[PDB]
Formats: sequence, structure tokens, C-alpha cells
Amino acid sequence: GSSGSSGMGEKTWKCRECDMCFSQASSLRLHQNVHVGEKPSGPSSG
Ligand SMILES: [Zn+2]
Repeated sequence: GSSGSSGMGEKTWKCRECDMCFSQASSLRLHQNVHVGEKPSGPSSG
């Protein structure tokens, strides 16, 4: 039985680059901004 969430869902809104968990999905939406300028983690490097 390959099933997923049988019971309650899950509130986990992690970022993309930094992959930071944000209890609130909205808060993250705005946070993502931080990744728009300096060391945005776009071009492969480091
Ligand atoms: Zn982030």
C-alpha cells in the first residue's frame, strides 16, 4: 500500500535555496526576497 498522508496534512513551508522552514507560508513568500540581490545563491559557486 503506497499511500501518502492518510491522516492530518502538514504545515511545512521551507525555502528553495536556504530551505528554511517557515511555520507560515506567507512569511516565506516574502522572505524568498532575500534571495534577490547579493549572494542570492543563483550562479553555481562556493
Ligand atoms: Zn530562503
